[PDB]
Amino acid sequence: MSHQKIIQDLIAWIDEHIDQPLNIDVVAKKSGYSKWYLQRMFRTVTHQTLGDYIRQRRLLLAAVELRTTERPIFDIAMDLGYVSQQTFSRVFRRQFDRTPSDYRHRL
Amino acid sequence: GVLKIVKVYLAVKRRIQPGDKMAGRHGNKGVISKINPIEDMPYDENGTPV
Amino acid sequence: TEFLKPRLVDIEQVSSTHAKVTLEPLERGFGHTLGNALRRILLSSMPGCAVTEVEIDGVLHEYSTKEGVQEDILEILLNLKGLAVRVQGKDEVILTLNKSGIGPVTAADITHDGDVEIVKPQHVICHLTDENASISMRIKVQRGRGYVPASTRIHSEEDERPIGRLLVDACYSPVERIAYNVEAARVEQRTDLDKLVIEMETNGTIDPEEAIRRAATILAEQLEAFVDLRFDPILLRPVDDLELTVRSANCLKAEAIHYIGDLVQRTEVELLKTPNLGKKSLTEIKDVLASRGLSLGMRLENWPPASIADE
Amino acid sequence: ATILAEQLEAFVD
Amino acid sequence: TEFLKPRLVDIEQVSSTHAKVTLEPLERGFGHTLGNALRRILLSSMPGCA
Amino acid sequence: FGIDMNTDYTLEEVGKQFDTRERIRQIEAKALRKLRHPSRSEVLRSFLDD
Amino acid sequence: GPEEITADIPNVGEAALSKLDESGIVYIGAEVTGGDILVGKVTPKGETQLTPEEKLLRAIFGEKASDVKDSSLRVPNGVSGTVIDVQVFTRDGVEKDKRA
Repeated sequence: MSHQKIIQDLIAWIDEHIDQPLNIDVVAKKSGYSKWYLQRMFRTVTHQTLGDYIRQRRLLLAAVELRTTERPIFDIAMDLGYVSQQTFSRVFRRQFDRTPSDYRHRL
Repeated sequence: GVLKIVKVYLAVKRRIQPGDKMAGRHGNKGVISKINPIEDMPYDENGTPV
Repeated sequence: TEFLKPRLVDIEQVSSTHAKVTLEPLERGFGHTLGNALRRILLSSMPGCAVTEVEIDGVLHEYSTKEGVQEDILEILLNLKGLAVRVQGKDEVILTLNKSGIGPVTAADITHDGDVEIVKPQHVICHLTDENASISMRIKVQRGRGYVPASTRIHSEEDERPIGRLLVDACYSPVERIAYNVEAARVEQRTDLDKLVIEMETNGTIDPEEAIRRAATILAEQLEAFVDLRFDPILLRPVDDLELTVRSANCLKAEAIHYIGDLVQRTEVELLKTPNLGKKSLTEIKDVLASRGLSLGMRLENWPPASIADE
Repeated sequence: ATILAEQLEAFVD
Repeated sequence: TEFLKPRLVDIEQVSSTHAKVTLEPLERGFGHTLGNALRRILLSSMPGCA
Repeated sequence: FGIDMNTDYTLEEVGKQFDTRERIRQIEAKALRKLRHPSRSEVLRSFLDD
Repeated sequence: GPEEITADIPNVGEAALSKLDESGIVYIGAEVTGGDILVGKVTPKGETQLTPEEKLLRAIFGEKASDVKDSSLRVPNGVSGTVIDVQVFTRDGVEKDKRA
């Protein structure tokens, strides 16, 4: 069909299983086309990239998950997609402009 | 050793069940064996049961 | 054959409380047969309107006191159990009763409606000796049968009530006393016939024919055993309004499935082998089949309605 | 049963 | 009116004339009444020859 | 956590063996997730009514 | 630690907490059934560890621990009726509570 609907059928798909440790190969699986083409076909519909929105959606959940759980900050990193909490605060403080522990406690 | 003691009376009303003890007034003991609907009890020629 | 039909002949009342009714004629030896039968029906099983629920101001539990009255409250609850009322059409009534002034408490002082028939106007309930104290009660009257002793209902119906609804035991019997006598019916060709004398002693609220009549409706129904005998809402929908796993509704319409009847036949070997679904999708595809109780590939009766819906 | 049922026809109607 | 209606449960017909017939359940105080109906109306009223 | 053993190691106690101290606890986070996602916790939520 | 009486009781649903006051004493005139509560009494649980099956199980759903162990009075079973009178005994010097 038309490719603008197909990406709008794929925009929700990543956003619906945000809890999983999902990678790009499962995303190109639903595409039915190649992995490089979905890097272009998502860009040529959304005017917004895919390979950063996979991280941004888990940062959109980091607006919620760091506001909901009193569980330690070292644990929340891998379900966002990083093997290091140090890398988690590496991509937090550039984006949401704080240390992430001050995101939980300042209400 | 006590701090405070709350003490509550509650009241229960107990009905006849098959197996309360019963007696006359000469010492004949008794256990109530069955409660019976009014139909098949004996009754007299005028129409009262017993 | 030598059959004969018994006809209801006379109804005569001694008082309004006490009445007799003859039945004529029964056949040979049938006197005790129908007499002892009808005695066992009228003792237990006639409908009557009794008092089941009392509720009254200034009362926190049953065994308290109340100022200005002679009796105690469970003597009161023992007293109005013998108060008789006739209800005509309503399945359930609510009365009202307010009173003050020094003197005895009647029953006719209640503000009864046009359809509410009290019987005994001199049945004393309470003794108000101080005019400053008043009585203020509401009496829930029902209609039922048997001897439900007010406790098995609250062991069964646990809809939570506040404090103050005082329960009292129902005596649904309208009948208190019944006997029969067997006399000899004269018809000048059949001198073996026997006429019946059936006594009834009761309160009001009884038509003396209906008690005999509704008893005959009981035996008429309880003898049939000896003469006669010896769509699911989410199944008519597409995948789009299934409200399932997060990434299943937007993707199941991508593989020609826009009904749930179209979904309950689709295979577990090749739907997941065309790369447009996920691995967490088949498990809740299975929930639409398992929680409803179907199998894989089961062809169904008539799935498509007039509306075929997709975007 | 037809003996008892026919014996009680006159009270139901 | 909260009566009941049973169904004929079993006829273990042993011979052409010997059989037990069971019937349950009823509202209480009728098994005597149906029986004491059928005890007398059957044994003392039925046509036949001799 | 000591199931089916008798030694109860800490972060430094297997991290001197395997190769890691920053990824030891962190891999339990998806061992949390699909387990705390109620697809397997049917045998685990039942015991938390204690 | 000192015990006390309050209706905030652990491991209780809405049904047993249906008919109490703020202070865990039944209203004068409620109905009762064996298996329910009259006094809400709680004790300081002494900190004892357990066999470590529950310990990771505490770490799965985030089980909040309690220093609040139930030792309240419950109605003896087979007994079902109405409560008609209460009264409260309290020392002199301790602050007299709400129901006091």
